[PDB]
Amino acid sequence: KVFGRCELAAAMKRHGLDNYRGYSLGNWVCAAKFESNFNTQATNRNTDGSTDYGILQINSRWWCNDGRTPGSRNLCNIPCSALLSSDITASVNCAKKIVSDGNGMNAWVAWRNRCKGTDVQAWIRGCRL
Ligand SMILES: [Cl-]
Repeated sequence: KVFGRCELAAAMKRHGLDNYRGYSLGNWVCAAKFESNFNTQATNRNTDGSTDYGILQINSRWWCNDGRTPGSRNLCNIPCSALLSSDITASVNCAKKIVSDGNGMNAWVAWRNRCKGTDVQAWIRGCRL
């Protein structure tokens, strides 16, 4: 599924991401935009042979099992294919574990390079939330 900006903001707000560990909704929408272009079906292969999955590009090296990342952890205890669903529940619940692991949203390279220190509330402007 390819989300609209406000559609995704509303879905993330309903799943409890607005101000989760102090990150306003704008931060999550901005990260999703640059990670996946709001496409739940986004996959990208890393140099290490790991693969990034879904709207928040969650990595198979640490977070999910794709059956092809040797020696990897499955710290969200899900198949990576669960992260490609039109329902963002699995992506959001895993993201909550990631952002809680000590480095906050710095875990998302596109958030650090394209969202951090910007006016992120611009991403939820005009939305009915
Ligand atoms: Cl933090």
